[PDB]
Amino acid sequence: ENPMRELRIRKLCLNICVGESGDRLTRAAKVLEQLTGQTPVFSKARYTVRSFGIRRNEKIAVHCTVRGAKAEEILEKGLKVREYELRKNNFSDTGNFGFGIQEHIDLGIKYDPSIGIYGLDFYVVLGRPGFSIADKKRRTGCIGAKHRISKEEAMRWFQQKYDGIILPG
Amino acid sequence: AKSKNHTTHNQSRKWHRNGIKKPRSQRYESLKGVDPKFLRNMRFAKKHNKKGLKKMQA
Amino acid sequence: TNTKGKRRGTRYMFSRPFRKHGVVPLATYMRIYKKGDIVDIKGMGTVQKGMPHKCYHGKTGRVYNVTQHAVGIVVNKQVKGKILAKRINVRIEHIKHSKSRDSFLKRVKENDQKKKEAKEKGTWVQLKRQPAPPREAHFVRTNGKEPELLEPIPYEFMA
Amino acid sequence: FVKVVKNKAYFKRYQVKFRRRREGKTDYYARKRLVIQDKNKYNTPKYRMIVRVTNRDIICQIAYARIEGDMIVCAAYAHELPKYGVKVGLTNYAAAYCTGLLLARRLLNRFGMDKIYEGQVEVTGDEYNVESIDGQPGAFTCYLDAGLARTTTGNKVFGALKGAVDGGLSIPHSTKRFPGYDSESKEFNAEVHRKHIMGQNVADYMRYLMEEDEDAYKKQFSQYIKNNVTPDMMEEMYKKAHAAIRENPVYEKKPKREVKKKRWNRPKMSLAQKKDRVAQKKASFLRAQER
Amino acid sequence: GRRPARCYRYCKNKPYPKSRFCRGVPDAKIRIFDLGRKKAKVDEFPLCGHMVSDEYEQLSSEALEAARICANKYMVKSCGKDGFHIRVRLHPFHVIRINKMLQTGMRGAFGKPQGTVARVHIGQVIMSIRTKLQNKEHVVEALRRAKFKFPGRQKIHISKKWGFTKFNADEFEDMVAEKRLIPDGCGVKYIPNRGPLDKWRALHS
RNA sequence: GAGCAGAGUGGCGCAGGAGCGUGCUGGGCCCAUAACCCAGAGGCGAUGGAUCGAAACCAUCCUCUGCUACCA
RNA sequence: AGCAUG
RNA sequence: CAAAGUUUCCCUCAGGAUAGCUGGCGCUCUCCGCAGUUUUAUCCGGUAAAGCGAAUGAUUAGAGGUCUUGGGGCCGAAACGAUCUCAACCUAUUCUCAAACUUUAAAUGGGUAAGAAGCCCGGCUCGCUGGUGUGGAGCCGGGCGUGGAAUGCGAGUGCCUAG
RNA sequence: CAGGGAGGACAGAAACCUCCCGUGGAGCAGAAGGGCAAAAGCUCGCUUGAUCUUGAUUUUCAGUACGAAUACAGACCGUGAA
RNA sequence: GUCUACGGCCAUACCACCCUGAACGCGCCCGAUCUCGUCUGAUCUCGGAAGCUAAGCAGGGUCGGGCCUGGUUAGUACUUGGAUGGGAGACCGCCUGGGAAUACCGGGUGCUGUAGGCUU
Ligand SMILES: [Mg+2]
Ligand SMILES: [Mg+2]
Ligand SMILES: [Mg+2]
Ligand SMILES: [Mg+2]
Ligand SMILES: [Mg+2]
Ligand SMILES: [Mg+2]
Ligand SMILES: [Mg+2]
Ligand SMILES: [Mg+2]
Ligand SMILES: [Mg+2]
Ligand SMILES: [Mg+2]
Ligand SMILES: [Mg+2]
Ligand SMILES: [Mg+2]
Ligand SMILES: [Mg+2]
Ligand SMILES: [Mg+2]
Repeated sequence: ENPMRELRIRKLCLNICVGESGDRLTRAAKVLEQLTGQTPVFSKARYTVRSFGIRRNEKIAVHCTVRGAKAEEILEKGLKVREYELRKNNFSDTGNFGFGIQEHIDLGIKYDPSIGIYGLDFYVVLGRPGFSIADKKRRTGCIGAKHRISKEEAMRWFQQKYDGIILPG
Repeated sequence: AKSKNHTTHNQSRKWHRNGIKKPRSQRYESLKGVDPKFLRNMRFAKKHNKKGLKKMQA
Repeated sequence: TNTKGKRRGTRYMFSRPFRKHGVVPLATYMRIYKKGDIVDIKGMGTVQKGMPHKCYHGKTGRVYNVTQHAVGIVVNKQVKGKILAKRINVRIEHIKHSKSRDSFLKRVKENDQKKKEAKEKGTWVQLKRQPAPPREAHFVRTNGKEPELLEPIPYEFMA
Repeated sequence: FVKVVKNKAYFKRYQVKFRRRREGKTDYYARKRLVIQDKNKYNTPKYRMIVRVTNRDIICQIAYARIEGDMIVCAAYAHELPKYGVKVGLTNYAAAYCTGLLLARRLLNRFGMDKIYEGQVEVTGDEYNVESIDGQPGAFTCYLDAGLARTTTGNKVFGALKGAVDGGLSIPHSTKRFPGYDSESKEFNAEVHRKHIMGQNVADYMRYLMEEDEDAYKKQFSQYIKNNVTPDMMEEMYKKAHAAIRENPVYEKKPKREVKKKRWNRPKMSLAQKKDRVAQKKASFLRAQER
Repeated sequence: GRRPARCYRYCKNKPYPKSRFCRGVPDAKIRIFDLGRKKAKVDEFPLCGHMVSDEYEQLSSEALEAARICANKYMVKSCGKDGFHIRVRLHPFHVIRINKMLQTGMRGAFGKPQGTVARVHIGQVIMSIRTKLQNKEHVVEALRRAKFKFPGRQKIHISKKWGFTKFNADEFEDMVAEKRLIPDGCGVKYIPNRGPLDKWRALHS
């Protein structure tokens, strides 16, 4: 088997959408900063929804992306929290999957009352060597048709690497 | 008291009664409207042309 | 009364041909234009600078002044009962060379060549162009098979 | 379902970019702004210094644009530096400087202005620009073609530019993107540029890495160890390379070789061939259907 | 209370459709163009009959609806309730304008939309009937009765094609047997020899 | 026909970041009803568009109300 | 100071 | 000899100025040049026509699909488990259109050229441009007449000027 | 870019995150038309060529003027490695 | 035969899927000390050479979609000039010249300039 077809985690994307701006949003940013080990960035609201209580250009969410050994260890913590239990539909047809967590203390981080309780949103994107030509500058190209990752391949990789279980539905 | 507004009825005959004459042409044309820098150099060249006369004649 | 706008009625005149929008090819900029050349005017909508007036579009002029990005060209314009030869400034994009003069240049070069030839030899050579001469007498061979008979078909209403 | 976007109408109204843009090779905005000669210059050539950094070498060319295609008057590659002594490191700042200098000297030797306009024999790192001397033929002038590369501070295209400037071409530039310009303070020191030209940053890396961990040192430098070049030899060997390039800048072509004319690809199939292929497929399918 | 059709029976003005410039147009009187048994396969209605126009003029939606009603009534009476098929092949898109008086005169005399008419050319089909081969005289008589509701001259002509298709009746069975034609309801689909042969083998298996 | 004004809680009305007096419902005082007192519920004529956001802005319509349609 | 009715 | 009710401006529309159409007086040449014409080359265009199995905007009709949603339901607590379905949706087709739509695209037509003011050599000037008496332009000297499509015809130019 | 598809705790028809398709189906102050995709759009950094001056030309046209525009030339500047 | 650097004409070069790639090369690929830039060395910049044709890329293929060029549609539609032609008209025919476009049916699927390589 060719070595350059091995699946790998390009990056793990974490975000918390608190839905408003100010001290709670800063607290959530501190949550995921202490979780990962890098300063996050704030996302703004693009429209204005009176029922949701968000206005245009209002900072309502915070997100970060982790790559490498830190990504794999944080994903391991998240899947340990979710006891390696994913549905069949949790996997995107393009080769990715993700899940959420309703309480972030379960990850194994100390609670400090000046921060509180927040829920996370995990989303990993699987890779394959040579994917960087799609986003490189000088001679950009596609990534081929055989070289692409499918839902079945992502599921099989998950269940053989994290020796997990996939429940239908 | 309305009257006619616009017309070009008899105009072609009025024009070809004396004929449609093409613009008059001459061998040499005026040097107006051309680049001032290029004119300045041309004038300098004409002014100093005199000093190669002996070599030209020889 | 219509308006006196500078681009009135140019909707299709200054529009790009089908599947030919976008970046301008570089050979047009890379052409060189001496003074006295004959030039065909054609406006191109991609570039809005140095655009000729719509009355000169489709006309042919003569270069008299070459500049950084444009050329001064003398064109003939007919107004009422007189023709004025007036000077305009047109950018290089709206300009192409004319092959009408190139044909005559090739012919004159060949004419001088054919004059210097067949002159030491003493023979006479035609140089002028004569109009399409009437067909000379010729035979038509019906070798075997005979011309088939053609008669009009009966009418019927196809549709 | 979902409405298909790429259908017959889409394909028959599609309009493709230029071939070079499709392959990603060129940037036509800068191309037009950089290669076009002014009209009253009347086909006077306008020159470019192309600097392209590849994964394994550096390409430097001097060219001017013509309608039939770009005409290249001189070319100097980094892979011919082993002739002059540089064995390894053919894609660093020092190699970029050396190949630029080689291109400049080769062009000067071609044009016969190589004795005049010696440039910087002893590199000092700071700004220099050749000044055309009166009486003698004027200095050669060209411009930098950076391509699609990000022209940020400390770039090998600017290293090649400095090499060519020391060689003796009059390329307009500023000492703001040379490695050594400190943005937060807005001055430029030349000794750091000299270190980058001579490979002292690479040498310091080797010292540091072999001091910390020999496994990582060997992994990061294996052909270096093979060509037994140490951190204490790089300044001397790069100076020798500069001197050799300034000595013998001419290029001698590799001799042409006989060909046995062996095709490695597949020729295009013919009309009757594919028609009878379709006929065979139909016959076989009908035979199986009957069977 | 509309003007006699002789006021609007000639193709005098440029084609003038209901668009974002012409608004406020009342809807046409004819809203159904296909009727009879239109769920019938192409196999069972071979005979076709047309009402070919003989003048370049305009036909009103009211006239089109009246002729449609007359033809349907006679066909129902004669060929049974669902033994035929009628297709009106004219759609009124040209809208006519009326300058309503009562005293401004001809000052600002541009009319408002009144109704819609259809511009027709020489040899352009107005109506078509698709039915059994035995009902030829019934079709001819139905078209003859529908003729009187239209101004100008028209003529009844029996088409050489098969049903409401563009393929000749004599060769229709040959071609459908030889598998160039795939029936697809009212009409038929012509199968060329230029696609991928996967479709060819799918048809042949 | 042209100009013009006006459509909003059951009825009459106010009005760029849905309400009034009256009506209605529940409970109080009274032998009981109204009056009086305490609470509550109830909805921008239609369409499209400018706008971060409109019942309010801009056009077209569905009604209704008023003013002119003179001179011989 | 307001206080109608059966 | 011989017209005009046309262009632009004016508190102008029953009037003026202005250009156009006209006449008169001449003068510079003649006894190459010009043309309400064609031919040969070369460009220009978006009308007629045509098209909607191509974009935009209208538009009739049946077909094949699917779970993508909603419903009539029924079997079932139920269940994307399932039945007919009506539907929208997707896919090939089909009928009819567009002064303010278009991939196409005429006929008639609008510029330019058909040489002596043209070519081919030699040299000088330049403060412009310049890797390079490089590029371009201007100047002096010389050499080549089969006046390089058809047809027709004497041309040019200046004042004054009425209606 | 408009939009569409498949996923992710609250989160939903609509909040934010990720991948894929996406010839412009978006946007470029305003009416319409034309033009535009490593841009003419979106986001950043620096700035004031929206500055001083003589001529030539185009548009309406009488080949008058205003307005608007084009190609230069001479200063002094901005920006970019150029 | 074939590639790389810069290009010209900008689909005969595009798009979808499949097969093959000797050597060079182009690549993917290994790390952040230095220059440089990010929430993230993923992009960009930099220092390399353990591995690989899996991907880009090149050549070929599909009774492929598209594109290009032909035939048919068709001397049909339309149209210059003409008649004391027809017809109540709407319109039509003839004379004199020019002359298209879908559906349908074939064929083809990048040429090429400058400089530098590989094919001992
Ligand atoms: Mg008048
Ligand atoms: Mg750039
Ligand atoms: Mg009319
Ligand atoms: Mg006044
Ligand atoms: Mg009078
Ligand atoms: Mg038009
Ligand atoms: Mg038409
Ligand atoms: Mg840009
Ligand atoms: Mg990396
Ligand atoms: Mg590969
Ligand atoms: Mg492969
Ligand atoms: Mg094909
Ligand atoms: Mg080549
Ligand atoms: Mg061998």
